[PDB]
Amino acid sequence: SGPRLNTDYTSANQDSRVQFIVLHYTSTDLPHSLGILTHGGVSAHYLIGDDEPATVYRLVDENRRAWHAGVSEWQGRTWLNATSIGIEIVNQGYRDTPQGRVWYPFSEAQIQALIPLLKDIAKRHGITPDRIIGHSDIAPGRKVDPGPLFPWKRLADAGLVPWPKPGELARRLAELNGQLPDVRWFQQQLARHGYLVPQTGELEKDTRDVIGAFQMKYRPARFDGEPDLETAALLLAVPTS
Amino acid sequence: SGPRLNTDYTSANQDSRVQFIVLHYTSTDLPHSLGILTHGGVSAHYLIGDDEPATVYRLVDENRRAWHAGVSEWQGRTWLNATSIGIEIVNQGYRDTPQGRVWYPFSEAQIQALIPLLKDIAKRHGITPDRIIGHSDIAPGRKVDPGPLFPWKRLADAGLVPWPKPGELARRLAELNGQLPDVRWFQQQLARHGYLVPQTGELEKDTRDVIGAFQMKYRPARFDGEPDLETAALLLAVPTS
Ligand SMILES: CO[C@@H]1O[C@H](CO)[C@@H](O[C@@H]2O[C@H](CO)[C@@H](O[C@@H]3O[C@H](CO)[C@@H](O[C@@H]4O[C@H](CO)[C@@H](O)[C@H](O)[C@H]4NC(C)=O)[C@H](O[C@H](C)C(=O)O)[C@H]3NC(C)=O)[C@H](O)[C@H]2NC(C)=O)[C@H](O[C@H](C)C(=O)O)[C@H]1NC(C)=O
Ligand SMILES: [Zn+2]
Ligand SMILES: [Zn+2]
Repeated sequence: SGPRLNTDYTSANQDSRVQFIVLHYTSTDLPHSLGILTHGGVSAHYLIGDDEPATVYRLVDENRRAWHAGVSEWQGRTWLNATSIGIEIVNQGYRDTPQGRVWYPFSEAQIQALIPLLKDIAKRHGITPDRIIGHSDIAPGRKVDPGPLFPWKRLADAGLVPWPKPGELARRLAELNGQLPDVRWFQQQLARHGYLVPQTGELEKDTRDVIGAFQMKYRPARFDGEPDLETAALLLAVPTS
Repeated sequence: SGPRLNTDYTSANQDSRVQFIVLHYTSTDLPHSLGILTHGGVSAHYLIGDDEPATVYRLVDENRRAWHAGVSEWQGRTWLNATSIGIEIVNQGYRDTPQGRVWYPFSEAQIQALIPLLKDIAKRHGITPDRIIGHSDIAPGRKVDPGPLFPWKRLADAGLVPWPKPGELARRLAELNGQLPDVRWFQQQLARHGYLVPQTGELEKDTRDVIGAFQMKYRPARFDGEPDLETAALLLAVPTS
């Protein structure tokens, strides 16, 4: 097109533009999700339906930019849309009780659809486990999906995401000696894991949101964002894979 | 067990992964540039030769990631490789002589090859003028290409990069009244233009590198990074997108 172009040669120094995979849930049923993701203000490359077997919809090819992430950061990479593949999952989200928050679990059909997909996408694009991540991770104070009911442990089992090895955990809390590290330490470990986090040494929402997000992934029994001893053990036992 | 893909539906809410175009020079001749950019561990999507007419080489599809930018930021977007198209130009960069530093000018053949290319790339990817930028911009003080001899004015004339209108400068100097703004102000205007810059009121190399980079683009007669009145006029007269 236009001036004298030469296409004889091809660089060996070549790569995928896609570095991350961001997991989501839709907060809507399958019919509404299709509309929103095709003609809403938002989009994802894939949409995993509810049925058995769970049907996966390619709505945007992995070559173009889907609008799923918004304002985002992971491992210092900002605005992840352009550098990522978004995967939405039809799931109803959460509800509020007076004693905290409850969530709809994911159908098993959708999980067994999700794993093969992630393996295939990760292989083609050479994406590592530490870059297959949730929306709650890339925007901790703003997002919370796919939530504490996402079976990361299953993805870990398929080798798709980081997870501590047996008794790595138990060894790490043995090292801590019962002494809880200070906020600044937690902030260091979180940034090291890839999270955007304040380095102040203070525990404001911003720092609490981020610790809360990490807890949701690896210790969803509680994720109030309150510095715990177990959380510290995870911050050391969890791989950077 | 497993999924199956449905591609019946396709989202209207998608665009290009490529948001920026980064300009470079090679600091070496055409034969060596071809080797380096195809088998050197640095790459660019395009290479504009020094022949006449200038031959443009596609070495990496605009679909894949070329390794040209490295550690980078523009308008808060970090690590630009994955989100950008790199264009190298055969040009010896600079040389360090007994009579100062000398920069090699660009052949006019390569400029007339460059413009059509940039128009074509910008059209297909919907990239705005403020996102067609030099390497010196995305890493001030670490990088300095394509240098003060790059005719941004010509690109401005083709509508490819931001540039002040005929009466704009002169009107901006008139507003300034001869009173030079403080470092903090310059730092505010630079960050506003997309540069990674300190906000600390200090005039260290870090802040000086960035103002120097801006001077190189819009006022290359001098780019010491020293706050100018003329520079301030540019920081106001120059379009921001
Ligand atoms: C228009 O499209 C839809 O809207 C949004 C996109 O524009 C988007 O909604 C966003 O949804 C998320 C989760 O669904 C929601 O999350 C809340 O944000 C903060 C940060 O997590 C929470 O703060 C927690 O506070 C408590 C108490 O201290 C702690 O226990 C916890 O540690 C804190 N932080 C954590 C966990 O990280 C907040 O809880 C507050 C306190 C509250 O309930 O009052 C979060 N909720 C939960 C359940 O924890 C967020 O507010 C919301 N806002 C945005 C993005 O700005 C929808 O999501 C996607 C795109 C999708 O589902 O497709 C959009 N789409 C749909 C279909 O709804
Ligand atoms: Zn989401
Ligand atoms: Zn360069």
